[PDB]
Amino acid sequence: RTISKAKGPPRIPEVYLLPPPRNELSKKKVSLTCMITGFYPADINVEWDSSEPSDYKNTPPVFDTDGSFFLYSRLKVDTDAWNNGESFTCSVMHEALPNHVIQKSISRSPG
Amino acid sequence: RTISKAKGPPRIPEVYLLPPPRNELSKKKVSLTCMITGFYPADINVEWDSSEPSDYKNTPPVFDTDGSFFLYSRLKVDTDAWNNGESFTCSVMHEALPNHVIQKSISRSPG
Repeated sequence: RTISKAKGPPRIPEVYLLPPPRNELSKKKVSLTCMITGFYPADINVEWDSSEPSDYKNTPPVFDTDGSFFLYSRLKVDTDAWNNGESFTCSVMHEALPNHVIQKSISRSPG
Repeated sequence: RTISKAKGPPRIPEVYLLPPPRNELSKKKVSLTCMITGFYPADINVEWDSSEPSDYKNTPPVFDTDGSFFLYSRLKVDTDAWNNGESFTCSVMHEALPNHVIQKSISRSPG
């Protein structure tokens, strides 16, 4: 269970952030993500933290023209229990040829 | 082809933004989204603008425990052709019971 490739499994070298911006709420609906994308071959996995509270679920490959691949994964807590509750992290390991990366944080928020 | 429901198709009333934050690049990989979520029944659609340049593709239902439903859709141009090129918009219409919404913009970016 292995191959090599085409257009390109292995090369498109980057990591992402999308933190609680300019958007007016009360504790309850708005959440954010981690994005890792333009990469074949057909498999890579995403974990965030290692533990899961309520909502950490994966946004499935979306591959773009040239796009070679697109992954997006998200996290929420729910609202009014942010600061210390999970001051938070995202991890990626995409085998097909190993790259194990970590990038973390947040700034702003529900305020 | 119609029903009513359960936990709740129709109620979870909000819209989203996630604009080019605190993340250092050169023109080429990092893009953002529109998020509309906690809503049954089994169908709603997303268009952004009405025209499509390169990459506007839909991130598929992800439904959370309570989650009643989650949709995410994205847009890119590619890089170094932002300002006027597409100063940009997101639209939602989710039938099952009609709600037609529009919210738009961006601020920061690749800088």
